[PDB]
Amino acid sequence: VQLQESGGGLVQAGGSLRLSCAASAAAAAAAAAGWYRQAPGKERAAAAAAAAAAAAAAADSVKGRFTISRDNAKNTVYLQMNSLKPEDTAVYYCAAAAAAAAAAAYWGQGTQVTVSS
Amino acid sequence: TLDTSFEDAKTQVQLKKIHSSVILLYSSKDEAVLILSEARSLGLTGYDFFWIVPSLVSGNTELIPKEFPSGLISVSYDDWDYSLEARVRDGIGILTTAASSMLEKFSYIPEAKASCYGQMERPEVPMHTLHPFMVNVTWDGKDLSFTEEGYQVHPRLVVIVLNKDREWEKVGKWENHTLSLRHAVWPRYKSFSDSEPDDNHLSIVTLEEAPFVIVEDIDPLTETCVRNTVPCRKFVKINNSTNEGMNVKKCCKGFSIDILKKLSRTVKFTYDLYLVTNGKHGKKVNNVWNGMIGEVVYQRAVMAVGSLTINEERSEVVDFSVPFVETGISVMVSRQVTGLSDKKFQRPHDYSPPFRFGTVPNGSTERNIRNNYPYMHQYMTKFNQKGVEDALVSLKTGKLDAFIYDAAVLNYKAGRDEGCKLVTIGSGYIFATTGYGIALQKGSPWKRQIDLALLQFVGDGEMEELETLWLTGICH
Amino acid sequence: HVSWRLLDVVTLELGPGGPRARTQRLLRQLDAPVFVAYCSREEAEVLFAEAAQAGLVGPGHVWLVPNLALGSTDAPPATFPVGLISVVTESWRLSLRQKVRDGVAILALGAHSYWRQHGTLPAPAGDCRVHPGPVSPAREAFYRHLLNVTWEGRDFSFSPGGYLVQPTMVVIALNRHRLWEMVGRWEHGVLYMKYPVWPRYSASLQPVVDSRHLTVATLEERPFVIVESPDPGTGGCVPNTVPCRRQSAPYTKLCCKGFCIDILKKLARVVKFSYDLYLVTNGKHGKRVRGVWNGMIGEVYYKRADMAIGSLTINEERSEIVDFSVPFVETGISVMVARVSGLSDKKFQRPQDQYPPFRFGTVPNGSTERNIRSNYRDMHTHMVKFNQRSVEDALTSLKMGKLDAFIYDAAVLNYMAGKDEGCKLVTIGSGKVFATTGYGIAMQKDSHWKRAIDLALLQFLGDGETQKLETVWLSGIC
Amino acid sequence: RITGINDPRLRNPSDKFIYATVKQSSVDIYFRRQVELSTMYRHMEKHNYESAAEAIQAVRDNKLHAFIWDSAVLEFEASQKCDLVTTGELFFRSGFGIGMRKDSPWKQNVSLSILKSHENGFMEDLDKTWVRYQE
Amino acid sequence: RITGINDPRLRNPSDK
Ligand SMILES: *[C@@H]1O[C@H](CO)[C@@H](O[C@@H]2O[C@H](CO)[C@@H](O)[C@H](O)[C@H]2NC(C)=O)[C@H](O)[C@H]1NC(C)=O
Ligand SMILES: *[C@@H]1O[C@H](CO)[C@@H](O[C@@H]2O[C@H](CO)[C@@H](O)[C@H](O)[C@H]2NC(C)=O)[C@H](O)[C@H]1NC(C)=O
Ligand SMILES: *[C@@H]1O[C@H](CO)[C@@H](O)[C@H](O)[C@H]1NC(C)=O
Ligand SMILES: *[C@@H]1O[C@H](CO)[C@@H](O)[C@H](O)[C@H]1NC(C)=O
Repeated sequence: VQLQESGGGLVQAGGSLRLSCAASAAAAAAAAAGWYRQAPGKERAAAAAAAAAAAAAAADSVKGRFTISRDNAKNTVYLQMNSLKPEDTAVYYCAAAAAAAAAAAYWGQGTQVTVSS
Repeated sequence: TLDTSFEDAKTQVQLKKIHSSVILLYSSKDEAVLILSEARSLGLTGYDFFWIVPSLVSGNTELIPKEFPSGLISVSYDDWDYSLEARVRDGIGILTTAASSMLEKFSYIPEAKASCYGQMERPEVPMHTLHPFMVNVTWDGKDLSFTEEGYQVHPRLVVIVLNKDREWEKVGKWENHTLSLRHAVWPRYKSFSDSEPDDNHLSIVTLEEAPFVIVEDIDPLTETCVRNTVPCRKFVKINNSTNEGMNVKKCCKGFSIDILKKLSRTVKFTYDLYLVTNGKHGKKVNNVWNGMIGEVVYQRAVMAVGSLTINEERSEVVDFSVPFVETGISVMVSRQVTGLSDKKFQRPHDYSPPFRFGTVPNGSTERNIRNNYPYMHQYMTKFNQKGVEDALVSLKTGKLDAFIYDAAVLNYKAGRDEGCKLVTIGSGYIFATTGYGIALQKGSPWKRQIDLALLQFVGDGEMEELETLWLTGICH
Repeated sequence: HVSWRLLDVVTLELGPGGPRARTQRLLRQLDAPVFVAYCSREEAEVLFAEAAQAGLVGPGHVWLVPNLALGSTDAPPATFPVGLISVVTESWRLSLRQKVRDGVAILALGAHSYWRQHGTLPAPAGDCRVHPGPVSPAREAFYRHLLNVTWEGRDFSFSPGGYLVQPTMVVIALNRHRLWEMVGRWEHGVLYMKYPVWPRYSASLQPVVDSRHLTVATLEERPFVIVESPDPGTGGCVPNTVPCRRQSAPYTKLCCKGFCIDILKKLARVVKFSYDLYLVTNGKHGKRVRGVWNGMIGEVYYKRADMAIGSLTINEERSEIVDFSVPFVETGISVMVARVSGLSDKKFQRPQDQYPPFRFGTVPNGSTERNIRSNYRDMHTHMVKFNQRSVEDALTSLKMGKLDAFIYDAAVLNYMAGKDEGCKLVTIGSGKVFATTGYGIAMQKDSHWKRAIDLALLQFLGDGETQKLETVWLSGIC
Repeated sequence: RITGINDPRLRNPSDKFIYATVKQSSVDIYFRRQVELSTMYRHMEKHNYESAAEAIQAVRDNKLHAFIWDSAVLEFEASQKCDLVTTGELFFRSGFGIGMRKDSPWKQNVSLSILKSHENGFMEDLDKTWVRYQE
Repeated sequence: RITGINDPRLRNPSDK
């Protein structure tokens, strides 16, 4: 499978954005969708997740700034992010795992989000 | 079987008398619409059920009728990607080549009938037919040989499903007597809408360890393993990381896995297993987690079983159930000290040359050991053992002198051993008594039920029986 | 107390007029051997007619209705399928004069208890037109004192609700001749019944015995079977026991427990058959006095039962008439002595020396008695002066010294020494076993049940639980 | 260590004692009809002999440690031969019987003959002749 | 000579 991420740009601090990752598949009900962040000099970090059952987990680090949502009808997961801070400058990535497959870690090209004065 | 002649709810009476998951039926297309319509009323079209149909049911069409549940398994011949011209060309070759073989073999002329048979059929009767020469045909890369009954032995069967858009989509192929499938595990997608609870089918993560959980390769007699054992999809890191990496099915057994098999016979679970990827248990370093504890906090699996230790840090982020087996930490030595206060452990400045500790790093005890007094652990930093079996032989040879690890496994290893040369200090002396249990996601409604059911088996005298089989005593 | 699996609940409109189809189609969409229904007389008529129309009134089903139905209690209406069960209070068959006398007696006894407390009759308060009266303590005390009466072989204790408690009623049913008759009583929280089984009726007067419900016989013996009276803890006896009746019309309800009872209970589930257990009347195992066979063998030969579980030794004489299954335990003839080198020993072979006058066992009417009489005439003749009261009196006499040796079955004696006062033992042991045989299950000649039960019991014995039952019920200390 | 069937020395595989039976026998199907003894079944299926007296000679030749078989045959062989010991006591009881094709015209007389033999008792006399007194 | 789970002295009761 292959995905595609988009939605980045330059936005002043305190602003908002709508990132999005999408993929093609006939079974789209059952995939974990996760967001990963990797800044220069730091290891890759988890940001937000969505489960198959329909539960939401938010990381405590930047808790409350953004929100996750998934559409069962249309194969796309888009991340609504609000109250931007300079600490969030990184390239966000989307991924899936399980329901078959192998070699399970899937990474898009990357979308860079820039927060600055 | 059902009598369509009584086309009323009397059929629903016989139909209501079966409770199971996978239902297989063999009927005509028209009756298929009615019978599936009746089931949707009663509720057999639910999310927990699987329907299997032969080829003849709706195979020869592209326009599906209504009342068929979204999600259906059929093996048909429809040959999505094949063309009639391709089939005709093969059929033409069957005609010409087989007749060519018979005609050229004996200069045989295929004498035709003067007309359609009113009278002139009889003289051609003694003429030998093509049956001896039409049974075997070649070419086109397929043994198209027929049989007595007229069915091929090298067909082109395919398996196909009903997708979300009510458009049939190919799944797997059958060739040379094998089941090649584009899907490793079942997709489990819903039926027709307006009915979708979808709150079941838990996933479980487990580690291969001491006799709690044991892994084994699949037996090759039937590409499976004997009953009373649960399959589990172990991941691999590929061969030299060149490419691919195959999710290989290999069933696994042990103690901790057995308890849930009996447990899920009274709570009605459906489960799949896949083992760990990285690390052994876990550690909270740089404000991030990895391991089964890391897996649960990021919702990788609702449940989590196996060798898991209850502790202060672990319960801070994830909830735990009531423990069922008591344990703690202990020390193992070959064949001369009292314990954690012994003066020997206090300082290595004694007259005798220093001795060593096992103390497997990246574990549960090490974090607990750091908590109370540090100077011992920095001594342990110099010498760190690896694995379990590698540690015990090193003690036996004399590379180490005082192995520290949890007691629930050291008692086992000393038991099933050779000569009973290794023992634990004192009469089963224990420090920091602790229990083993099953951890679940925070705030899940499973909490009350999983707790109550687990406690019930303890009362029924089942833990003793299961303990005896996988906790034997040779030195006892 | 018990699981009580419930199938479903249905409510339907039972008006005098309307479209029947909705209820008619639904009612036929049911499957259950037992029905309970609550409705009025006209509703009873219409529902029962509809059910009779849509085939639910055959011999397979049973109906239960409360006392609100059944109306007159003296006029039997039509369309009622025979076998209806209901519960009504006592004195239903009495006369109106009896009832009015009962009421007069109740009020008179109330007054009789009253005048002692206050000295005179309560003041009669009556005024149709005026209608005065707040709460009056005197009449309230009279009403209080009226609530408990006695005598006339009954009781009437009223609750705060206007109904009596601790009642005495009778179960009623429709007989085969369209007539009401008594079935079961109920006194102080225990229940009885006129019949041990529910008959059920065909279209004609002749009932259908049908399949299953095999009749099984047994008798009291060593711990294979034990008879215990019910305990007042639950007005009966707990599970792990099966009710058993001592046949002889009236019967007292006992419940029997033991080894054979356990094996029968285990067997019942797999082959899925029904059973009723009842004791033997004449007793004393089996014998042949001019073809008059008593006991369990007599019961099964004259086609009065289907099986005879319990102690029974397969030999030549018995097997000629009645078919048997495979054995499940080992047994034979053994010898018991106080704390001899086989049967052919001169002590038992030559009873002519007067200095060691020995003694024997030989409980009469016994399986081994026939063998010992048939094989050795001298021993049978010289065994006349032998203790014969029970498997209990022989032990006491041996512990006393009134006899010298004891001969009986093996599986019971070897257990009897298991838990005894001190340690009384036998000779060499299982090495001294004569005419080795086993216990078995008797069955009527030429029945498929014989083969089915035999194969099932072989499978069970191959499983290995027999050792578990043996160690549960056949272990001793010495 | 030799005792009844409870010890870990027999419950778990070990090279100190090697167990085997005769292939295609009742013991094979007995040990193949229990999920709880799969490891023992596989260990037995690893290697086994097809013989009666040859295995006795082999164990008498110190090649085999021990093996399991029927009661009467083993008990007679032990006492009749030299330097033999019966290990423990029976664990699974069973009997010997004459077998005939289903629905045969001989079921009736056979049983009565056998019980007549039991009653007369010269079957015990044959037992005395053959397995009682080795002189 | 008493076994808690099951012993002849305790599984079968007597005057002692
Ligand atoms: C019915 O119950 C009442 C209880 O009040 C009994 O009546 C009283 O019993 C007490 C017992 O001490 C007497 O002292 C009173 O004189 C009685 N009257 C009152 C004040 O209730 C009554 O006796 C009971 N039934 C019987 C068997 O008499
Ligand atoms: C065997 O059972 C029969 C039937 O109950 C008993 O019958 C007695 O037989 C003796 C003579 O053998 C008579 O004197 C008695 O009158 C019979 N009746 C009773 C009640 O004893 C008999 O006691 C039992 N034993 C024997 C040896 O026959
Ligand atoms: C144990 O910790 C060390 C710390 O450097 C690490 O290098 C190693 O990979 C760890 N082993 C595990 C987690 O199995
Ligand atoms: C059993 O023996 C009798 C003896 O006369 C004879 O009828 C036959 O050999 C056998 N009968 C049956 C029914 O097997």
